[PDB]
Amino acid sequence: SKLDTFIQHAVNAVPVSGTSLISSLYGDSLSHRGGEIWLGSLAALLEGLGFGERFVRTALFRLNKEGWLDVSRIGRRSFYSLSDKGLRLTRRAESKIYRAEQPAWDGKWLLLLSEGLDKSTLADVKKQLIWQGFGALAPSLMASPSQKLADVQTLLHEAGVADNVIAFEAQIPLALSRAALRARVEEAWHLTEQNAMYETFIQSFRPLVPLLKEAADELTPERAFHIQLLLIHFYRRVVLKDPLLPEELLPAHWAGHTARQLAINIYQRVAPAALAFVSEKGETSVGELPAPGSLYFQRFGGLNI
Amino acid sequence: SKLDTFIQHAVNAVPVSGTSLISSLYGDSLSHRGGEIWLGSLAALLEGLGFGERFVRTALFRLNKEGWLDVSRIGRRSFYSLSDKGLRLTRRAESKIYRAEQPAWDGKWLLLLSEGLDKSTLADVKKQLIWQGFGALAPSLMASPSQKLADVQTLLHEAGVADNVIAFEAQIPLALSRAALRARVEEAWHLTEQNAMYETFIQSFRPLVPLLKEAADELTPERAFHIQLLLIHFYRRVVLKDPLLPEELLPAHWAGHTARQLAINIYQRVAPAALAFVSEKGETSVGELPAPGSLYFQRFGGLNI
Repeated sequence: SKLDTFIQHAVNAVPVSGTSLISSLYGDSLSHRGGEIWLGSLAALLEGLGFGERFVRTALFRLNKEGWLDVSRIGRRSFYSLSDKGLRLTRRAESKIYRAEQPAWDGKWLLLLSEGLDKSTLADVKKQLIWQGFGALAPSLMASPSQKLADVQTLLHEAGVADNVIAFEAQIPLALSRAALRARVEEAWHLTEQNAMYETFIQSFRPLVPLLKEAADELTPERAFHIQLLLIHFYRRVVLKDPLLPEELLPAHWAGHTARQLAINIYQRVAPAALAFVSEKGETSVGELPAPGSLYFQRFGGLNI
Repeated sequence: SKLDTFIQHAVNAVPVSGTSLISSLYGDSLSHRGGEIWLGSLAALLEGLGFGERFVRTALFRLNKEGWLDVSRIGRRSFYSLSDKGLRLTRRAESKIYRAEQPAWDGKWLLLLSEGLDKSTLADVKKQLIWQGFGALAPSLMASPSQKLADVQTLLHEAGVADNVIAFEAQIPLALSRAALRARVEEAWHLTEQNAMYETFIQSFRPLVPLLKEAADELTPERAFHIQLLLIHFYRRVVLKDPLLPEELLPAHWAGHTARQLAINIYQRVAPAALAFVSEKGETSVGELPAPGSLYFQRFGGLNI
């Protein structure tokens, strides 16, 4: 069938990190269901995509070593759960991925000038801020229209640059001609790269919509779960790299909304059967997984189940 | 008399530019008295300083070629007058030199970013902004705590880059980041160099305070004028390079305040007799120099004449 052909091609299109895929699985399918599952369940969930047990074991071991998953050996079974760090990262990504969306923008920026320390600690703190969503408006000026001082105070202090950084709360009183600024942000945040990523995503998953409509009845729980996992995994790859700047600052043909709409359209079609597969396969030390909590159904502004 | 010795030492310490000296004389002594004088008057006004006719004539010729002075041959006399441009530039310089006080600060900043430009447009617009009072707070980043955007828009579009300039109105919210700011400001405006210039000026002219007290009656109009001209010439040399930053951004060991009061204390003492000397020697195309207008008497917050 064409659904399997789509699934197999999607899984083989790019090298897939086991740690990354299993993170996607936890974030999407398990975080509203207790965050814990048997290694054996994960193997059964990924077997039909061609991932064998040793691949799953190695990914889980690495995710524990990175501090993302805790593990409990109970009886003769190993159970892996989101660690405290994994929980905070998962909740953080949840806001960006499942998304209603932007609060309205107050027009205020935070600008950071990092000088009075020579430029080797500088690059360290530069990227630390970049990973937080800041763009390099200049080789010493970091900027974000979304973050505020509260979100970087802690980072600055035990980077050891707390009062070696000048912070500005700035506003721009011009709205007739942004052309030069908007260009600045586009290259500062590599928005052309980001749009291309959104746009590879759209081309990759657009054929799934007619396929799901054609094979609605042949969509088994396992195939629904594999589609959902691959969809959200590759969507999460693009969206988490998105600085999520206000619309006013984006290029005129931002594919991100189309990518989002497509993700939601596929997600709603496969989620009911996919939940059933996780329910069928998932086990903890006390048996069946919990039902998804209410936050699960609030994803994407509301799931029509 | 030690006054004559002071005058001779001051004028012979360093080469004196004729164009710069004559600009000082016009700006200080003639801009409120019709802006015009006979070449012969200038020669008589500067003779006692050791400057001869060729020095004066050559300087006037250059000031005309630069567009600072117009020249008239009327009868058999040459008259040099502030050009329309020269008058405008003199008034601008006067606001800084005779300023009645450092402006009060609201704490607000203006930040300017460029791009889509060359060498020539970059260094060019950087050129005007620097003399306009802006500092390169960071590479590619110009800043001023005092100016407008409105005060630079005529300048910016006249350069043809208004489409490539990003403007920010900025603020610093908590006084904990201020040490770093004062350090950055020091290098952006080279305040250590500026302060050293002020200290040289103070060291050169502080001895006049006791001398003028001692020889108060022995001060003739010519010597009062030569003192005033040398004082204002060397003071404007330093102060016109001063960005005149708010008090908050300068050290507690800032010599600019000492320099200004010293200039004022000497200026108030010699200005009446120096004015008498200029009236005695000055001749215009319509005869005598006019009396100084009221703006003259508002200098330094008010002249005690």
